[PDB]
This record gives sequence, C-alpha cells and structure tokens, in this order.
Amino acid sequence: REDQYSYLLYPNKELPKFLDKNTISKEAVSKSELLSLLVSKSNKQVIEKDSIGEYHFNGEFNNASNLKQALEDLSQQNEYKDLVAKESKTVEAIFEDVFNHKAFTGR
Amino acid sequence: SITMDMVSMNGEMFYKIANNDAMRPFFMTIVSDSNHWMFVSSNGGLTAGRKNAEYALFPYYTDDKITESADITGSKSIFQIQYNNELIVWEPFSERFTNKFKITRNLYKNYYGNKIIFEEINEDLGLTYRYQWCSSNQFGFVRKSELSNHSKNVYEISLLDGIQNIMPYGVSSDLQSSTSNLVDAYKRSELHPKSGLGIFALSAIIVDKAEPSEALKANIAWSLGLNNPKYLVSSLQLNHFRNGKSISPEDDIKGEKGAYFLNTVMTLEANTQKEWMIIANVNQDHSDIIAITETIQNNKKIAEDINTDIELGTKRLIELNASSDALQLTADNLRDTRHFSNTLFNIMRGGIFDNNYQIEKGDFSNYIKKANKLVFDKIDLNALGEIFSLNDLNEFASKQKDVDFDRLALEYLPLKFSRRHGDPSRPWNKFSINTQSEIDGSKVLDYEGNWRDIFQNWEALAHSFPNFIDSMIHKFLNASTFDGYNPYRVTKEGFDWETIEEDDPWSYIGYWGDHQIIYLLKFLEFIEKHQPGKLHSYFESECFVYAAVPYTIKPYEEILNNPKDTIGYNHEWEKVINERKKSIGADGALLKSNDKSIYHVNFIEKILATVLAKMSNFIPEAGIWLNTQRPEWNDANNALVGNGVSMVTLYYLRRFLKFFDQLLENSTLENIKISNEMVEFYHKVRETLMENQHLLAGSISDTDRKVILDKLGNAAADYRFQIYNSGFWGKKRTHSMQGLKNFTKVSLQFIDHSIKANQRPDKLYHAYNLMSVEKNKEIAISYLSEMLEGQVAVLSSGFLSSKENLAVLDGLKNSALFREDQYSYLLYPNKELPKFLDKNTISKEAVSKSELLSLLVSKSNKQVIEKDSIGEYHFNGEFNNASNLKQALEDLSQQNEYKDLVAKESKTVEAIFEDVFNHKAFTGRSGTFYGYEGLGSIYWHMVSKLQLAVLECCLKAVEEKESEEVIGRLLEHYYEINEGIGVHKSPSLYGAFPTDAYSHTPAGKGAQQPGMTGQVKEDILSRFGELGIFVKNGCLELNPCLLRKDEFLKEAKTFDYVTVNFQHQSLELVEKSLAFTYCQIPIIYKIANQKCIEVFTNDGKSAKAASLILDKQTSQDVFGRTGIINKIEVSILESDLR
Amino acid sequence: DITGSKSIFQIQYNNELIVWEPFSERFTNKFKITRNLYKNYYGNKIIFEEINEDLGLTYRYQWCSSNQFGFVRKSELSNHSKNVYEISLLDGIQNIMPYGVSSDLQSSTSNLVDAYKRSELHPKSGLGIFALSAIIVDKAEPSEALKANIAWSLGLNNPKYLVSSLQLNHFRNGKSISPEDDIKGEKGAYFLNTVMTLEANTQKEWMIIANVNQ
Ligand SMILES: OC[C@H]1O[C@@H](O[C@@H]2[C@@H](O)[C@H](O[C@@H]3[C@@H](O)[C@H](O[C@@H]4[C@@H](O)[C@H](O[C@@H]5[C@@H](O)[C@H](O[C@@H]6[C@@H](O)[C@H](O)O[C@H](CO)[C@H]6O)O[C@H](CO)[C@H]5O)O[C@H](CO)[C@H]4O)O[C@H](CO)[C@H]3O)O[C@H](CO)[C@H]2O)[C@H](O)[C@@H](O)[C@@H]1O
Ligand SMILES: [Cl-]
Repeated sequence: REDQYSYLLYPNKELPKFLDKNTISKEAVSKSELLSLLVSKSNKQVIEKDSIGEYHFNGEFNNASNLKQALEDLSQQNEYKDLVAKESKTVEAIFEDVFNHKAFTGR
Repeated sequence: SITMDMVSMNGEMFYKIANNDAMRPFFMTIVSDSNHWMFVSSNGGLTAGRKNAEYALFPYYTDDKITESADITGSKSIFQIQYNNELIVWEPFSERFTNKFKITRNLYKNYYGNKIIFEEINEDLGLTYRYQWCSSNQFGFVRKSELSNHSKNVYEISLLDGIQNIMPYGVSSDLQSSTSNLVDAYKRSELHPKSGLGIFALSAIIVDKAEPSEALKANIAWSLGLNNPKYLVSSLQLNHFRNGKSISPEDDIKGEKGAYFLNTVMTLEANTQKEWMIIANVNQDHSDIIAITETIQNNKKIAEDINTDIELGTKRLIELNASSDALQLTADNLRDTRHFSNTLFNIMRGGIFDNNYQIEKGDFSNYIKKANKLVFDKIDLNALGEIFSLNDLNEFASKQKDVDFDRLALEYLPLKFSRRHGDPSRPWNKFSINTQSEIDGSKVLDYEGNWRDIFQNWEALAHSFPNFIDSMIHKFLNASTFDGYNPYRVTKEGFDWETIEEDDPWSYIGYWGDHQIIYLLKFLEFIEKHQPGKLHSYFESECFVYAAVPYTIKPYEEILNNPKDTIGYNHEWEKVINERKKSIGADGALLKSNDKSIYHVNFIEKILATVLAKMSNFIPEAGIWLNTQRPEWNDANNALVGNGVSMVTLYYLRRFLKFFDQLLENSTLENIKISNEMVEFYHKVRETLMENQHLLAGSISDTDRKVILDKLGNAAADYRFQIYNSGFWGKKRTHSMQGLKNFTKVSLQFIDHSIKANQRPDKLYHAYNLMSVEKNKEIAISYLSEMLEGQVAVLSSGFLSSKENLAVLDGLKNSALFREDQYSYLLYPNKELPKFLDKNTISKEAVSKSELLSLLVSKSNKQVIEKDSIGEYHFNGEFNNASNLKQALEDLSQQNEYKDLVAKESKTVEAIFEDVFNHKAFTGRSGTFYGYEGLGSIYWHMVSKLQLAVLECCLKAVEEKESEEVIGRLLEHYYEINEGIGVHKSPSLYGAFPTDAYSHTPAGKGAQQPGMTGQVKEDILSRFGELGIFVKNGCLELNPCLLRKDEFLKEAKTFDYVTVNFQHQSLELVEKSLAFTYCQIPIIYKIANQKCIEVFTNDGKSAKAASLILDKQTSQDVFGRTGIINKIEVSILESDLR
Repeated sequence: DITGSKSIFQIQYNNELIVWEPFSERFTNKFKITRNLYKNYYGNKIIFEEINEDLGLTYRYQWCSSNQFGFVRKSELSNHSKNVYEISLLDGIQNIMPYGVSSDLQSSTSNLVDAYKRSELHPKSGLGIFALSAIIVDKAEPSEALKANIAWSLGLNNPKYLVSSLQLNHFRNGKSISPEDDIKGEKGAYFLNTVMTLEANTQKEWMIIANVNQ
C-alpha cells in the first residue's frame, strides 16, 4: 500500500456495486421451467423481474440456505411441487453462479 | 416571545410556535396513515423509518440522544452567500454560529399531525429557509425545501443541503445502539449518476456466523428541483463547506456514515423563492431501486405524483379518524384539533374497524380456521357472500346451532391500524406498525394489546360503532379465567399470558388487581344504555367459556403466611394446552370439562366468577387485598403487592354491584344455573356476609376482620383447588334468582360500610391501605398518603351524594395534590427526600449500646459499619437493603472473633438498619424518583379520569335538580380541571404543542412522552359528555347542559366531513352554530328560540320534534351506520348554554 | 459539546462583552484560533490548548491521574496580550455520571436514568455530589444508593457553583448565572463561575478533582 508504504493482509479488491451484485442472466431464466413459471405468475419468493426486464434473487436472501428455505415454502403448494423436486439443484446452481459463495473465506 | 397561532402555509392550516428555540426542545411523533414512524425533536433531531426500528432511516436511540444528535443526524443545510465582496456562511438550525446573526426560528405542525415545518429567518440577510417532513406510502419520507429572499438584494448562493447519518438497510437496532463503530466498517454509500439517487447499504449483513451474508437491500435518497447538482454521499466534506470552501462530488464512500447532500450554485433574485425536495425510503431491493431510477429519468410528472401521494396520505388519515368521529368544527380550533389527535392516538393504539360493520369472508374464514379446526370443517360458509354485515353474520350464526361458532362469530372484530406504543421516550416498549402485508402491501386485519390498554381504547371506540359492544364483551368475558382473572394480552387469535424466565428467582407471573371490574363495567353500562334487555338474554345462554391460563393461585394459609409468594406457573397444564392447541387451534386454550372438549357457562356464572374472586379478597374496612404478584394501575407503587389493600377497586366494585343489582331487579327470571363446583363457593361467601351483617351497626374489630377474611379466602381456596386438580365435571345446578339478589344486596351493605370507614378528615378518601396479621388472630389496618386515584374512584363509585362529591373535590383542590404552576393534580404529595449526606447515619447511642457494632468499630472492620473522620457512623455503602446487611452478617459469622456475637445481636442490627432507612414504609419507586409517576409529576391519564368522574358527578347533580350553588360549584371544578389539561396553555407552559397529548409533566420540565397515552380515551368520552351526547333506554339524546356559549361560531365556516360511505362532503355552518359527528353522522347545534331536533334522511325527507330525545328506532338507525340518516340538526336554547 | 470539559469566558473589551468558548464548535470562525494537543513521554498526561490570537489569550487544561484523589484537571488561563481584561469565566465538567448506573442501562436507557438523578453541592466545601435517588432495579423492593461520584476544586476565590448544565446557554449568550445546590432529574455537572481581572503577561491557575465510587 503506497500511501503508508506498508503491507495489506491480502489484496484490496473492488466489490460489486449494489446494482451489480444480484442479476440473473436472461438465458438462465428462459432455460428454467421453474423460474419462468414464477416470473409469469408474478411470484417473488425466489425471483423478481424489474421494470427494465432484468432478473434478481429475492432481496431477503443472505445465502443459499434462505434460497433452500424458500424452495421448501414453494413445494408446499401444488402448482410448484413437481417442479421444486425436479429443478431445485439447478436453481441452487444458478444462485451459486451469481454469488460465487464457494470462494467465501470470511468477512 | 413564544406565541402559538393558526397560519396558512401553502394553502394548508398549521399551528406556528414562534421562537420555538426559546423553549427547551420537546419531543413529537409525526403520524402517518401508512406504516411510517417519525419521532422528532423541536430542534430537528430525529429518528424515522417504516414498520419498526429494524428499518430505521435514522438511528433509533432514546429521546435524549435523538435531541442531542441534531448537528450530526438528519437535516443539515449550509449556505455560502455572496454579499458585497464578502462570502458569508449561514447554517440554519445549527448551533455552529452562535449569535453570528439575528435569527428567528419558527416551528409548524398541521391540524392532522402528519406534517411538520422547520423555519429559520435570517433577519440580517432577509433570507428564510424552510424544510417540511411529509409521508408517502409509495415514496417514503419527503423533505420539501424552500429558500426565500424577502430582501431588496440579489444573492449568489452556493448551497449544501441534505440529510446525514443515514442508516444502511439491515442493521439491527440492538447492534446500532451498542456497536455503532463496528457497523461503520461495513457501510458503502453509492450514487447512481444517471438519476442522482443515493444507495445506502452494507457490504455484508453483520452476523456472528462464519458464512456468507449478502446484503441485497438498501435505504435510498433522491431529489428533484435543483439544476445540475453535485452530490455528496457522506458528511466528510461538510466542514470544508462550512469554512467557505468548495466540495468535490462523491459517488462511492466506504467505511463512513451515509449522507445525501446536494450542492448547487444559483442567483436568488429579490422577492423570489427557490424550491426542491428530497425523498428517502427504506427496505428497497434491486427492482424497487430501478423503478425509482426509471421514474426519475422518464416520468416528467414525478414531482406531481409525489405531491399527489402525500395528499392521499392525508385523505386516508382523515377517513380512518373521521370513522371514529374525529371531526368537529367549533369556534375553538384548539379543542377541535385536540379532539382529532385524541381520536387518532386512540385508534392507533386500540385499532379502528375496517369498514363500518362490513366483514370479508376470506379474513373471517381464516380466523375460524386458526380458532377451531372442528368448527371450521363443520360450518359451511357458502351462504355468505364475499362481503357481509355483522347482522348477516348474526342471522347466519342463529341457523348453525353451534355454540362454539356463535362465540367465535360474536368475538370477531375486524380492527386494523393498531400498534404497540413504543418510541424513544418509551424505549422499553418494542413497537411495530404491521398495517401493510409483507406480501403485497394490502391492509392487515389484526390486533394485539395489553389487557387494560386495549379495553380502555375500545370503550371510546365503541361509541362510534355501538353494535360491536357485544363482540367486545364476549371477547373480555371469554378471555377471563375461572378463578376470576385474565391473561396480560389479547389478540385477534385469542390471548397470550406471561411465562417464567430460565430458573431466574426474580421472574414471576400473576394477575393485575384492577383488570377485571372497572373495564368490564364500562362495557356493561354501554350495552345496557344502547340495547336494554340484551344482557338479560345472555343470563341463561351457555355460550361463554373460560380462558385456561396455567397459573396456580396457592392455598389460603400459604398466601396469608407470605402474600408476596402466591402464584406458581403450572408447566404440566401448559403441556396439555399446547397439545390441545396443536389439535383444535386457539380454542385449545379454553377449559375443557369431563364430558365436553370445551366447557360452556352462562353470563350469570361469568359475573359470579369475577365477583366472588374479588369478594374472596375483601378485607372489611380495608378494601380488596393485593396478593396476585402484580400491582393495579400504578406500576410505580408495585411494592404494595403483598400487604397492600385496594379501596380503589372497592369503589369501582360498588358501582359494579349496584349496576348488577339493578340489572337483576329488572329481570323476570326466577332461577340461575351455575357449575356444581361453584355452588359451595357462592353459598359460603353469601352465608359469611349474611351472618356477619349485624357487625355493620358499628366499626368492625381486628378479630372479626380476620374471622371474615378467613371464611371468604378459604372458600375461594377450596374452589380453585378442586378445579386445578379434578376440573369442571360439566354438571350445573339450579338456584334462586332471589338468592343472587340477596348476595348482591348484602355485598353492597359490606362495601358501603367499608367506604364509610375510609373517609379522611380533609374529606378525601383512602386509595390504598396496608394490612398486617397480628397475634395469628387479628388483621390490623393502617393508612397511606392522599392519592388522586382514590378520589377519582370514589367520585366514580355512584355512592356519594352530590354535596359529598363536592366536599371531596373542595378537599382535593385544597390538598397537597394540587400543583400551582400547571393548575392540575399530582398522583400523591411531593416530598423532600433526604440529601445524600443525610440518608445513612447511625446514632452514636445505638452504636455504643451494641457490643457487635462497637467491636467492628474498634477493630476497623468496614463490612457492616464505618466511622467517618468526624466521628459519625454509617452503614457500608454497598447496602441497598436489609438483604445485603444479612448477607454481610453471614460473612462475619464465618469468622471466630464475630461468630457468637452475630447469632446474639443480628436481629438488633437489622432493627437499627430499619430505623435508619424506614424500608417498612416503601411502596415502590413512586416515592424515590422525579419523573413519570414519581415525585412532583403530573400523570395526565389520571387527571383526565378525574375530569370524566367530575363530569359524571355534574350530570348527577343536574339530573337530580340540586341547588344552583351545588351544580355551579361542581361545574367550577369541572371547568378548572379541564383547563389544567392545558389545551389553552401557552406552548412555553405546556412544553409542546398543546393540541398533542403527553403521558406526564414532571416538576422541572414540560410535557414528556408524546402520543399514545390512555388519557385520550377519557378526553373523548368527556368531550361527548360536554356536547350532551347521552344514550339511555336505547335512545340517543342530544341535549347539552355543560356546553359553553363561546364554543359557537362567531362567523360562517365550511364543515368538511366524511360520510359512512367514504364520501368527502361539506356543510355550510352559520354564526351561532357548531358541528361534530356521532357514528359518522354530521350533527349541527344551532342556537334558537325553541328546542327542536331535525333528522334528515337519504330519501330527501326530514322529520322534526320539540323533544331532543330520539326514539329507539331512529337511534338504532344512527348506531347502525346504514347511511339512512344524512345529518341531524339540533336547535338549542341560549339559556341552556354556560 | 455536552460531555466532559467545558469552558466559557465572558471578556470585557472596550465597552463590549465578548464570549469565547475554547474547544467548542459553537462560534465557528468567530476568532482566529490555534489548537494544540500535548501528550507526555510517559503517556499518563494530556494537555488541550487553545490560543485565541485575536485576544492574545490562551486556555489550557490537562488531565492527570491520582491514586488517592481520582482525576485531576489542571487549568491555566494565560494573558499574553498588552491588554487588561475583566473576565467572568464558567469552567467545569458536564454529563457527570452518578454512581451506580450499569453501563448497559446507560447505553440503552439513558433517559430513564435522568429521572433518578440528584446533584447536590456541599456549601462549606464547594464539593459536588452526583448520585441517584435509588439504584435502578427491576425488582419491587427498596434500593438505596449509598455512594456517589464527586467533583471539587481549588484555586478560585469565592466561586458560584452550578451542579447542572441548565444555565450553560444563558452564560453562552452573555447573561449571568444563579448558584445551584440541588438539581433533580438532570445530567450532573460541576461548574465554577468567578470574576477576575487578568493583567497583561499574567496567568491564572486552578484545578478540578473528580473521583468515583465514594
Ligand atoms: O395559576 C394558579 C391558580 O390557578 C387557578 O386556576 C385557574 C383556572 O381556574 C382557570 O380556568 C378557567 C375556569 O375556571 C373557567 O371556569 C368557569 C367556571 O368557573 C364557571 O362556573 C360557574 C360557577 O361559578 C357558578 O357557580 C355559582 C356559585 O359559585 C355561587 O355560590 O352560587 C351560584 C348560584 O347561587 C352559582 O351559580 O355557576 C355557573 C352555572 O350556574 C357556572 O357556570 O362557568 C364558566 C362558564 O360558564 C367557566 O368558564 O373556565 C375558563 C375558560 O372557560 C378557564 O380559563 O384558568 C387559569 C389559567 O388561565 C387558572 O390559573 C386556581 O383556581 C388557583 O387556585 C391557583 O392558585
Ligand atoms: Cl414489549
């Protein structure tokens, strides 16, 4: 670190700005029967479409456990039951692609 | 200097306090129709947010810290003004440039209480800066700014204006309170340059777990009205600007408190005004933010939409409040405004009905589902539409022939808008405004409240919605226990009771002694006035139940032995209730019998349950014994629990039993029907009183006192033991109505006798007494200070004559309860507490005549006693009470030198300790602090209870045609007590806006604790009394005898009201008239030469009569809110006005 | 601004009354000032200094520790001008805690605590006693507060005392104060007020001592 001519513990890095942390690609949504169904039915427990057509995970999620919890909540409805069991690993996988929590080492 | 005026600000009416900075800053709540909260000082310091403290826009701290934070938190404005060749810095509302300029500070709050304006006039520059806080359901908080140049000069101004110490989303109030510095390290404040929108978030939700914790919401701020501003998202550069320097734009700041500042340069021409606004919202996800950024860029009418949504807020507020008769127009706008705010605080705390008597099937059906799974499956609701009335539900219920459904239908109360009453000045109360659904933002029909708070609020509410009175009565009775008490909270679901903590020895439960009689009674009086004969129809109807609260009130001999250790938590009974709740629903918390999963009793049995409980604790000449591990109304005298005795409750029990006695006399029923188990209890109590009647010829001895209490208390103990252990069997027995009347008459004889033994020489009555058990054979009585609560109670009792009532009030006025500076009443005498150096001195004689203390002195031991350097003796400074002393004596006994002496002289040293501290006289913290209920403090709720009591005494004197001297002198008290409440006081004396209620005014400050005090319920009822709104024999009477001539308009005015059908409409009032609403029907009083009433109906007809009493049927058209009556005009004689 | 050291000087200059409040932000850029901070080599003493360049006055206070006596605040008001000033000073410490408040209660419920405060002056000594009317306790039983924090002073001739900050603002606005000996319901403070004539090239000294758990 130049200004103090000493050493950080690990690299400084740019963390994603607020509007850049939680965006699901258009392609990943339209190649998921579950997410597409939740979109067209206006269900916001897992996924939300903003007014410019970009897709986001529910703002209450801190990590995958909140996502799993939410998928359990959906499975106790008949409309979504078949699909939860079918596509849950997939939706968790998209969640991991967006947030990259496999790389988390701590605060 | 400090004046209050009605003023017009941008075409709306506000109260203006001029020079509000000459007042010590006072605390306010700004009300919303939606879920906004805002608690703000008159100096501009604030916390605000939506729903609760977990979604704070500005940090949630206590009111002192809020007031102290004005410089670093909230609104902040700095102007660099070019004047001659000089750069002049002006920072309105701050203390940064003390006496640099001649300034005037003004404060404004609107008639509805949902807008506040802060204004500073810089007299030297002829500039005025204003900002105003508004609420918007859609957009959040809106701060409207105006910079006005009323000089003849033209100024080049560089301004920096905004809000600071903005919370990021996702910080718990506990963490912000205790660890604000750590939170800073997770802050990231960003600007969206295309929009100018500020985003205030965390880099991660702060969590003790070692796992990812994404923060996917934010607080936001944005603005309109300024040309091409520079933005700050922090306060870092604030001081540079303050020192006349220019700032650099910021778009990404880490590790610092959020702020949102706009910087622009402008030329402010003479006699012109520049305007802008800042909008801030909480709890915003990515989609919420993008919608705002899009609206900023694309919606040319966004400012207009904000202003529209603000005005919709006011409109919805008016609809809520108007439905509970908030709207009045008299010559006195202060009283009008106070009635509006009184009503709002009442409905904010107790709730307001959704829509007249209308019910939605979806909500009703879910309610039944949660309540009783078996009723839900059995009862088919096809026959009701999606929306139906209370009368529809009643007609439906009568066809189902299921007493559980009858009960649940009748208890259903479609209340909304209620919330617990916490705030920074009541920080021990956790609040949450849960009025918009987490799902879709739609209305929520739900309520929860503490027993006495909510049933008090509902007494006032019921006046605007009378046909719900039955619902409220069933709710109250059915949530009462078999042993005659109740849980601490009621909810829509049912009720909650307090539980014990850990294995914590100082954690105990119980029952509050005042919760039953007076609050039930106000409802019974109400229904008997509006629907005579209706209570009679419940006498034999076994539709009532018993709340199963798992509290075990101990055997009588154990209570008598230690009346502070009287109620155990029954954990096994809790297991059974929890099982039943898994299996039935909320109805699992009701007592079963041996036959029936739910046990049903009639109204007579329920009245007996509560009355026998009280009579079983009756100590003749002393009152109702307090032995249930909770106090009554005054929590600050909680140490009276044990040996204290309530005359307060006895005065109300007199009123109650007098009412019940009249009720029975009017019955034609010959019999009653009660649980078999209750027969012995009932008979033993009745018999005890009957065979001791003869003692009432004189005073009752201490010996006889105990003979009576023993019989009464043993009888209750036997009953509860049986029910606790083998339950209700389910069989009932038939007894005589005549026996019940006899029980009531003799109970009244004892109560009356007791009241007559409780007058003081100064004509005040005792409130709370002390009892002690002497020689295992006697109960002795001693007395406490004059207490306002006792006077309120005896004046409400119905027992005294008008002359006697007056003598009480003359005494009260002449007593040490009267506080001169506020011309109102303390709860008990102010007194000098010993100064620090005078509290803990042991007499030289007591020391030298104690071998133990003398030995500890000469050996220089300081565990118990210490000698100062001037030879005076003191107890160890660590002692709080005798227990610390005993503990210390145990510590000394484990030494050989002191062992013999501890055993010998310990009772003696404990006795000297009691002589120094006089802890036998301790009643609670009331006598040992200087705010709230304590010394020199006016507790306004109790004053407003006095006012209502005195109003009732005035009506009695008028109705009984007492002399004009007696009536006049009672009115004198009425009007003076009313004035004391302080609606017409100057702001400097009141200490806030006099149109806003506060819980108390201490000796050395103005009004403290704004908003939701129970005071408001009382002042609503008093206002109705004053207006002459009386209901008797099912008939509405509009016939003022206490109303003053000067309330009538002196010029023409327009009354804007809301109909029962949500229509915003107008009536033109003329001089010599005024208007209010009752059951949301507009009522106009006009002065005329002859008495007359005119009822205008929706069919375009009107009907007149000389009589100011309406028939039953017309009255039920009023009470029923069917919209058949459009308005009512009452012609009043000048000579009947005061 | 509200807790700890606080000093306000009313200075007679010509026929005008000038208010100077060193270390505050109450009179921004009213005067050319220099603020200096000193800490000794051992790290057990700190000095706060403000030079008012316009008046040629310097005010210093220093925090020291004493095992016997508690905290010691040594004050020096130094006139390095060629002028002679009639000064009315108000100097002391504010938001003094009373003995017996837990740090958790003061942190979360500071407003409730105010209601139990009683601040007293011992007239013969000038010593301030800062206590509660009762130890604040959730139990329904008596709770005597038999200890106090204290403050006292040496070096000033016949001072008037405040035991609160109630009158602080009147003094700030150039008005004179009334002595206090018994204030209830308010944050404790200990202020000394005296009038003096500060000759050119002279220095006046005093100290305030405060201790806990007395
Ligand atoms: O500050 C310390 C000081 O405070 C004082 O309180 C002041 C407070 O009283 C004042 O409030 C005003 C309020 O009093 C006033 O009420 C009047 C009301 O008194 C009046 O009552 C009359 C009766 O007087 C009359 O009785 C007659 C009876 O006395 C005589 O013996 O026999 C007659 C028959 O033979 C009998 O008639 O009867 C008539 C009806 O027949 C009553 O009406 O009624 C008027 C209106 O009609 C009512 O106004 O109201 C004013 C506003 O309306 C209040 O302003 O406010 C002051 C602050 O501004 C307080 O200071 C205490 O009293 C002192 O003890 C304290 O030291
Ligand atoms: Cl709570």
